Amino acid sequence: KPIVFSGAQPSGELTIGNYMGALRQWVNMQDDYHCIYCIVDQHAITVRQDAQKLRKATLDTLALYLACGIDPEKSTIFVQSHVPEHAQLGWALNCYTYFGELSRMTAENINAGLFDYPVLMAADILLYQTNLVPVGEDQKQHLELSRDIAQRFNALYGEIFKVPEPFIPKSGARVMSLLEPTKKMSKSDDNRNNVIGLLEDPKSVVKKIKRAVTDSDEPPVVRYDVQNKAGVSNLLDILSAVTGQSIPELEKQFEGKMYGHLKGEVADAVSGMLTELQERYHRFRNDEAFLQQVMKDGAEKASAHASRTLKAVYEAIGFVAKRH
Amino acid sequence: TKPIVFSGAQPSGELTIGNYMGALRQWVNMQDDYHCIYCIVDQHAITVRQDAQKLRKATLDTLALYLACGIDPEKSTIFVQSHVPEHAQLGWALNCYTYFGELSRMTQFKDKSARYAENINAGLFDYPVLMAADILLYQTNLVPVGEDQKQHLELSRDIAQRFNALYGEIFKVPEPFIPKSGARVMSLLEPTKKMSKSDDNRNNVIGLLEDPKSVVKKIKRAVTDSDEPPVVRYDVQNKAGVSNLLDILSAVTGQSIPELEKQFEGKMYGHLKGEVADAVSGMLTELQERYHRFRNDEAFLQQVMKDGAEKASAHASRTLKAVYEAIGFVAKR
Ligand SMILES: Nc1ncnc2c1ncn2[C@@H]1O[C@H](COP(=O)(O)OC(=O)[C@@H](N)Cc2c[nH]c3ccccc23)[C@@H](O)[C@H]1O
Repeated sequence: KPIVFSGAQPSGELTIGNYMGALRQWVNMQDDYHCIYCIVDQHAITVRQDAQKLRKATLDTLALYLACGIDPEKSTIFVQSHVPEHAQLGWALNCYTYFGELSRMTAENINAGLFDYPVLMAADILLYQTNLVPVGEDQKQHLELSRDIAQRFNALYGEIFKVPEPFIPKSGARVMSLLEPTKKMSKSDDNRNNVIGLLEDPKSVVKKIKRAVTDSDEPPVVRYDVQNKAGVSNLLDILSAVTGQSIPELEKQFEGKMYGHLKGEVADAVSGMLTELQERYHRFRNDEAFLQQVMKDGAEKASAHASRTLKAVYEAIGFVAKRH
Repeated sequence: TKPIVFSGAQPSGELTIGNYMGALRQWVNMQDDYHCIYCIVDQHAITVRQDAQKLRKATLDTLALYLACGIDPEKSTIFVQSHVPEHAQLGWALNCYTYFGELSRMTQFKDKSARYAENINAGLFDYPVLMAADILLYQTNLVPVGEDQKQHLELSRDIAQRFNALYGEIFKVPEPFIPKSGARVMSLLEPTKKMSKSDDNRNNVIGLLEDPKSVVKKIKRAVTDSDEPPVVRYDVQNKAGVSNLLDILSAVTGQSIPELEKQFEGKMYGHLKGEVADAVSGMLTELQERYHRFRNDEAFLQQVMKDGAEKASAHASRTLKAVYEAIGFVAKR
């Protein structure tokens, strides 16, 4: 059974694009793979931020992943800082990473964490003998560095690490920005009218969907055409992703209908989906004991695996073994 | 409670009389006066590529050498860096409060990079941050080092101050403890270059575990100057070799430079080198005698490492817990 590693930032406010895209895909593959979800608080601190908001955001992210359907009895979910082995391997791998490799990632006032985090990312993955890593385009370089580091270390010391591969197949749910339908909906957009977050209430959803750009076709026609009708196509894709109705089925359903009707149904569909998600979220988020047990159990599972890899790394390097 | 002393040395190369005079001598002398913690920094050692068997052996060599010098495991905490995860943990966190420019300007990074062009690695660059973590974990007040580590120590102070300014009284701001003599012992055939523990030319070096007979021969061949008549006088600019020999002699015997200058009046470099050789040969003979008793007693070295890591972990975990609470991490259950 292959091992899958995903880093979850405790700062991102997840959108319907994040959910209906990758997360929903992965919630349904927890028996197919040994999935690991690491809430990366040690990566978060490369950007200076309020301490109390970071603690809150870590717990927010945990509860939301649980709400979306990550099962802590099937998958391993934990907070990065709870497993010392990440920092330990991070340091070790620094010594097998060229300074040039970090500088060549795509000046004097930048903090060393922002410079060095790709090595920590490599450590995060390689600790768990990870086979597969779902990456977006923005972190393809980082995965390649982790593969380069793994092969370099293995060439010196034997087959200590698995060489991880990208998880290639995409979710098959297309969710674009509401005011810029050529651009994908992304959690890190400054214009939050482009996105629908998972904790938005029905009034917020109605508002943002009514502002979503369409086209000046006369008569208005609800037909799928990414080139000529980007906005209307996005609303159709969003609706299809929520309900499971095909694009041709929806095109037939909205025959002789204006964009107001489409928008009305999209908002209703999206909010119907978010209601069950939000119910589970607030239930988990307000249960301190549950979250504490999930984190404790997750860190214990992670540590047991991570320690085995780190011991092999340390033995290969030649460090004197700790005396327990 | 007593103020805290922390210092470390790398289990790589072979420790010299420079390492001893600049650091280890002070370490031994501070043990009653302060609460002392001494570390074999194996995680720093691997910033220069090590053979795995050499690294393991050198770690244990270094531990036995600390004990041979007079570091007493009943008085001081003695441990191996990699045995305490908190070093790497705090090492990562302090990267986020250290600037790229502070690290790129470091003399050691530049010198080591020029030397090891084929392995200019991120560990070598990030070296000072892990060092700051090493110090700051133990609420350290004093850090006994040689002159060459002054720049690194200064950064650790800046990091402590910067972090404290944001979060409260989390770290002590450490102070350097650099000796008046022997802070920067120089190479015997190149006295404008500091004595290296990994020199390609062994004739530059007085190794702590080297045959005393070999060391005496090296002292006799140490370069001096062309002064006519020869005069034993301290002048680093014009008499680097003679000055370095006086510095070594002063550090061994405890005698001042004015005292030695007076003592060598009417004498030349034969007397100087004879006295340097006698003093150093005697020190190393004694040192090496103790060393083998410790080095071949694996049960004792194993127990010192166990007890030391236990003591260190108690201090380090406390500091790391406060750091993690301050920056906003969810506390581990
Ligand atoms: N020619 C010389 N003359 C006088 N002193 C010298 C000479 N060469 C070296 N030293 C001093 O020896 C100590 C150990 O040096 P290392 O290279 O092992 O090791 C080093 O240079 C440290 N980075 C190890 C370290 C890691 N973390 C720490 C925290 C606190 C103090 C020290 C450390 C040092 O005090 C060094 O200044």
